[PDB]
Amino acid sequence: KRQHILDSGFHLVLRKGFVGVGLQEILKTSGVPKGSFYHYFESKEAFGCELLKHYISDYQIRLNQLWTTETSARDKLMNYLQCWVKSCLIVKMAAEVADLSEDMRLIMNDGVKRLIARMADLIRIGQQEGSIQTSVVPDVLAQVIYQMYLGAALLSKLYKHKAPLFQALESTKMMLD
Amino acid sequence: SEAKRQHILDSGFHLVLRKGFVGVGLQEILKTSGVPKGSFYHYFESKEAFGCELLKHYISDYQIRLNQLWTTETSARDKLMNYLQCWVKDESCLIVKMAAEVADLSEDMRLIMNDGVKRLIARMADLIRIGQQEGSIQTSVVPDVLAQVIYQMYLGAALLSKLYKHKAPLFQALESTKMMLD
Repeated sequence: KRQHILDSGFHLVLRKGFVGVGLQEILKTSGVPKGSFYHYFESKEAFGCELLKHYISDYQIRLNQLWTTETSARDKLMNYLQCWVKSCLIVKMAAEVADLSEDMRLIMNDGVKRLIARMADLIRIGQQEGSIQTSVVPDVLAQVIYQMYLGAALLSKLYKHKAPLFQALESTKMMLD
Repeated sequence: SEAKRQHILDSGFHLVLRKGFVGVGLQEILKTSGVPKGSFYHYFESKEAFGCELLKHYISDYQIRLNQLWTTETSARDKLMNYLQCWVKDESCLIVKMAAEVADLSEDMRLIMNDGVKRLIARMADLIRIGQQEGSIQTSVVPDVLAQVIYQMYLGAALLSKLYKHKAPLFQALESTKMMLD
């Protein structure tokens, strides 16, 4: 199976990144023999493209689970942000950008922008309902929140604990007011 | 001698912005610097000693560069917008790189880096508080929170800027840091 190659591949890029890992290593961790890679996939690069589309699609599914719900924009947003506390991928991919192909880098870039855009739509609905009581423009707040969390996550990784991200949830409560 | 030592560190430093630390061998490091191995080993006993000295030298120069930027006779606020504006001109890659490969970093190097970053947030903190004392920073948000917020948002903006390959996100962080100080 082809999903078992993708899945085994996904767990390796989580640990090792995309560039640094060769086509050899992906074959052993999945068990599957070496001739069989090119049955399922045209190349390392078409494989990468397919992981990321799958990562992106699965991400939009989690999002919909999380935000097609009976609660208020603010709660949806806090729900989502809380899930960061329990993407080290954006870091690894940002850490390797020079070596990413354009096609892959553009996928990720489009993904992130759809993400920020949807956070903003939810800030707007929020401000509309009256659950988010700040006046700052959605497209701006979305970005501040998102950038804050990527930075908190970088420092959590580095520090080997989550105090940055716990501060980031506290600070969000203040900004939504 | 001391200038040679510095050359080697500066060679190494460039290498590490491009390729990280754990990824590289001494060979690339020797090739980059132009120094024979026997020589390099007079200065540093191992790839690891050298990594520790590289980060220390980085932090040491960073704080000297902060001492300059911030001992003029301007506002706390303007001092802080200055620094940040410098962030935006093109450091943040080093934290992104090293965060990326944190699983393979020696504890020694991780501790040195961690403490550097903790000190920087605390200098920003000191400066936000000085600015609130004088009335140049009108926000009431406590300094220790605001310095984290600001520093976290800039790292995440630096990360997206690499992903997008232009600095739109860092430009917005700049414009946003002004709302937050008022």
